[PDB]
Amino acid sequence: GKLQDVVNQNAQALNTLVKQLSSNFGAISSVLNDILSRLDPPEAEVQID
Amino acid sequence: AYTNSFTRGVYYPDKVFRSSVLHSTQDLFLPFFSNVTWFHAIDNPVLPFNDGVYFASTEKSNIIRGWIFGTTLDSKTQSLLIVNNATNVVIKVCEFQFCNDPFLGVMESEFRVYSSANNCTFEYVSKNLREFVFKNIDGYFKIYSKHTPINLPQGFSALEPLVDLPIGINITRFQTLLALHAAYYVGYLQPRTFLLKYNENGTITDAVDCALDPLSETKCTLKSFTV
Amino acid sequence: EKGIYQTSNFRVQPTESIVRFPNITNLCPFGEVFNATRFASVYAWNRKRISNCVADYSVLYNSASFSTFKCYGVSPTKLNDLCFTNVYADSFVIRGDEVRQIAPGQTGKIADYNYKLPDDFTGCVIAWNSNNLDSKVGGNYNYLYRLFRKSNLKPFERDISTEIYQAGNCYFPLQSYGFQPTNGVGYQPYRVVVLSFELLHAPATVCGPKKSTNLVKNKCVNFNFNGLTGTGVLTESNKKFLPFQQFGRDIADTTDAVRDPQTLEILDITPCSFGGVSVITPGT
Amino acid sequence: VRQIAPGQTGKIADYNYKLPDDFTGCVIAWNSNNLDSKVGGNYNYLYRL
Ligand SMILES: *[C@@H]1O[C@H](CO)[C@@H](O)[C@H](O)[C@H]1NC(C)=O
Ligand SMILES: *[C@@H]1O[C@H](CO)[C@@H](O)[C@H](O)[C@H]1NC(C)=O
Ligand SMILES: *[C@@H]1O[C@H](CO)[C@@H](O)[C@H](O)[C@H]1NC(C)=O
Ligand SMILES: *[C@@H]1O[C@H](CO)[C@@H](O)[C@H](O)[C@H]1NC(C)=O
Ligand SMILES: *[C@@H]1O[C@H](CO)[C@@H](O)[C@H](O)[C@H]1NC(C)=O
Ligand SMILES: *[C@@H]1O[C@H](CO)[C@@H](O)[C@H](O)[C@H]1NC(C)=O
Repeated sequence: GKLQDVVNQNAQALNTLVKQLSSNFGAISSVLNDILSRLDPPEAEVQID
Repeated sequence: AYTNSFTRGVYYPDKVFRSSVLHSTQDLFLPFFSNVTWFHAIDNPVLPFNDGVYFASTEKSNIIRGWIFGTTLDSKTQSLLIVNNATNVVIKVCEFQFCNDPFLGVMESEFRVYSSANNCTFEYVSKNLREFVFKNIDGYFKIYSKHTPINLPQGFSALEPLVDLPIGINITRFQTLLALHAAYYVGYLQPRTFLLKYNENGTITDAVDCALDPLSETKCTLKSFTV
Repeated sequence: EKGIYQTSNFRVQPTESIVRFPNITNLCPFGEVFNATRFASVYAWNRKRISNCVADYSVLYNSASFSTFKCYGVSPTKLNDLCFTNVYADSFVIRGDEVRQIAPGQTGKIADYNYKLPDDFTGCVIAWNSNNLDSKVGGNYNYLYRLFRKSNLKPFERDISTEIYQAGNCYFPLQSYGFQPTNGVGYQPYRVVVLSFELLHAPATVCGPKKSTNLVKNKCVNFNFNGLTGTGVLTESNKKFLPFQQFGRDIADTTDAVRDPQTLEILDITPCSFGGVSVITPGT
Repeated sequence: VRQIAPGQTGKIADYNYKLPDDFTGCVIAWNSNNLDSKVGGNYNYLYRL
């Protein structure tokens, strides 16, 4: 278990990290290129930020 | 008459392929082991369609024909008519004077489902178990279906959308059309964050309802089917 | 100092741009939205679907015949290069000072009683003058709007009820438009149209005017599928899309496969080969 | 006159004068009926189409 746990923990963290790319954080969308292709820089700047 | 909806009313929540990923969707489904009202046709009252309907239908002869969705089922009110003519699928949205007992005659003899219409904004034309799901969100009607062979099995089967339609009608009551010369079950849907497990082929072949029981809630929290 | 240092990033650059759009030539009719002879009353605003078409929104834009043309969730010059499932064209006529009332978070008679836009509105609101066409001497009272009713409305709901409003005291909830050509701009008619775009992953049907180009595989491309932009190498794959699915998705919610809009075939999208570049140096 | 600002579009902005997004100045405008509008037409003023 002690080794296995280690692996899982690291793997688990990575998964969480990756999943965090699917969150809006308040932006209009979680996809960068979506905003890049929908708004001009003066407004897309805020979402991207 | 009532019965129990074992593993039914599960539809692809999104238009998007996913493979071997345990994806959790919050959306109004038919809750597992729900308590689905059974009707026998050996009986066509006006039921509510408040938050969707799991309209299952087992029948052997395609006598179950049509669906009627009204707010008052009178000329003035708005009535959607999904009429499946066994020659060509038909849909209309038109505001109808309805005969209380609509039906088709059949070698075809009668077509007696209505009396008149005034104005409207659409028309479209084209051993077993057949499930169907009907929803309306912000005036967008969405229909899902599934035709499976069985001579309600607690066998899981995904449901895939076929038509959207922007009825914009404020629907609260509905109906069902039968053709004289056939059991059918209405459930009601509620918002239940289902966690669904697509297989390698990207087909939804198992799911857990988050609010069924402690085991299911635990499964939901861990994003897992085994605990 | 002597050691191995992770300096930079190796990222293959794309060779060419692929744009793939469904090939439809039907240019959809904005004309009878904008030279529509009559719009109905603002309470009974007119809906029309817009789909299976190609829409030059730019030619609409630079027409300069519109007083207020302002856009949310999308930008007028950007939205030429986008493909949408549906375009919802809602038009009516409202008063002058109240054109600003057509926006999310906005209140008043028409907003709280005739038309609301949702907070997450993803469309474009336009309005222009109609003195020559909507204001007749002595009065044109065809236009009507709602005054009294129990509650506040949800986005894009229609209420066409004529029930006599109950104050406690009975009044007709609808009052009409007394409209002279002689009046001030504040009391001058406005022809109003709003387009709300149904952004969905369903097969897009309204698309901007853009030449869809040829498809090339197994080479770094900068691609654009129905307005979905990206970069990568497109290969044949076996992800069995069922006929209704279009965009296969990845864990991180980045599109991983796409059904090509012209030939309904699936393409796996692999990010162009990249990595870290480390530099091995004995101490300088 | 509102078109004279960063992030602003239209005939004059997209065709005659743009201000940058990071504009660090001051925009002023006033009336010129008495001085810029003559009976029958003063067509001296011109712009790009
Ligand atoms: C299900 O319906 C039956 C009627 O046969 C009733 O006894 C039972 O209380 C119902 N249960 C729920 C949860 O609605
Ligand atoms: C829908 O119709 C019912 C009457 O059947 C009514 O009570 C309800 O308020 C309506 N909904 C809306 C949003 O108007
Ligand atoms: C059509 O709708 C109008 C309201 O716009 C109504 O006055 C009329 O009665 C309807 N048509 C018929 C035949 O009733
Ligand atoms: C996927 O489909 C293939 C053939 O279409 C089949 O052999 C395979 O068993 C399917 N996968 C699953 C999990 O059923
Ligand atoms: C695209 O054009 C091809 C012929 O080149 C045709 O077979 C196909 O149906 C078209 N698809 C769309 C979406 O227009
Ligand atoms: C409306 O008519 C004018 C001609 O009077 C035309 O220039 C314009 O393009 C028309 N509107 C649309 C949306 O095409």
